[PDB]
Amino acid sequence: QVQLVESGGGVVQPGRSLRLSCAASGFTFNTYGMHWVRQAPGKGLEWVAIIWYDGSQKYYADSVQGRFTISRDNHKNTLYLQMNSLRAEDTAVYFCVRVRFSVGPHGSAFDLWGQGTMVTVSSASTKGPSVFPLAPSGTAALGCLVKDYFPEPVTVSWNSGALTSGVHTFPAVLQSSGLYSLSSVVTVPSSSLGTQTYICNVNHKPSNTKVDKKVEPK
Amino acid sequence: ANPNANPNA
Amino acid sequence: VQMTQSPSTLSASVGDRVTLTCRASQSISSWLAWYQQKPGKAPKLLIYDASSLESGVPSRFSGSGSGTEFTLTISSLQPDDFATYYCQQYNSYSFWTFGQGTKVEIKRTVAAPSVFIFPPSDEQLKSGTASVVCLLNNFYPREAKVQWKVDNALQSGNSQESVTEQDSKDSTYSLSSTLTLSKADYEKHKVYACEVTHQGLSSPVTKSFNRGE
Repeated sequence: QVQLVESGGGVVQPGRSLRLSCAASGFTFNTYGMHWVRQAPGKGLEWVAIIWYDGSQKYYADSVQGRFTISRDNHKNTLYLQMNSLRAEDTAVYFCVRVRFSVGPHGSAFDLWGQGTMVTVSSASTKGPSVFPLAPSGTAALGCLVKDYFPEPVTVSWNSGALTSGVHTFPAVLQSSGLYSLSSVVTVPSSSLGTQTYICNVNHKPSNTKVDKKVEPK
Repeated sequence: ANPNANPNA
Repeated sequence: VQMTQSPSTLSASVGDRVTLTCRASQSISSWLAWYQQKPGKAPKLLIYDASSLESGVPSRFSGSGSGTEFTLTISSLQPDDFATYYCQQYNSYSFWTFGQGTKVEIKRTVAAPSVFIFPPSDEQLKSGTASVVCLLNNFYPREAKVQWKVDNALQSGNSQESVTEQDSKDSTYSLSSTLTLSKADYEKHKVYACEVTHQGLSSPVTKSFNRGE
């Protein structure tokens, strides 16, 4: 157990602030420079901030300067990221990252990464999805449209987990309303359409919405 | 190396 | 310093020798690291100082290069090496920047998609909106064109698409394209059509329906 564990993520409204924590364990935390690195949905990695092992030097990306403060409590083995004036382009997974130990004048690569905590900067309000059927017409396709929910995630299963093969539960797409939507589809033998029932089990924990929708052929 | 100088102890 | 990686994607088979390329916009000496990342998890350090193998990393990974040109080689691709690979500089006075990444995916035989179209359900229409969903099931490779036609006229900007990761069993992709209109706009027009082109298909495949039918 040499690990880093971030916490403090969630939904934040634009202009508001948020403090991320990173709990380090299994190594001598106060001898390591530490970083935060972020990754927006569907994109690559972006460096955010560095703090010296003793807190005596700090540097930040231009994109976050004057809004983000990095700090550390070496006696509690925690790293912090204080983010103010959060905007839509701060929406990302945030990783706390340890620099690989080096002797010499130069710093090194990133050798230890936490699991990441998601920060979503949106003014949308929590909302359970509407679940609509995708009715089928030797293979037939059917599915469920899971539309207009916030925030992520939703889980979708078929027939209480007894139907898994042929299931494609697509990643959510962010609509211009600021709400998410996705479809879950499955292919089945068309001979099974009148004889087997097909129910999609949708669960949206952030809003306590749980839907079982029967998908019937037209 | 300023920001890229060794940050460890 | 800006880092650029090529190709953005590449299709390889287990046992292939694969080389990924990374270029710095100005010299970074040998202050360059390679990372592996799979969906939903953190990056894993593979190579630092452009050529040094990180402690736990198997020997089929290696790296070389200095100045502005760098390469990551996997001597023999293995099933758990399919992932996105990032290079990253930490040159003196240069802060820390990453390449945009190279995704390594599983090569398999071409599979033309099966295509299904779905009119908006009665329930959705009752609620004020119309979504038309077009499904492309279990095709390879990823590249596909899905064009929506309404009243036999070509649309753009009113649809979005979503793609699965490579299927664990048969290495295919599946894709959805969703055309969203208001109830009123949808009831104005008559024919809704999904026209799919894919290199496995000798000619485009159109799935269409007539509103009401």
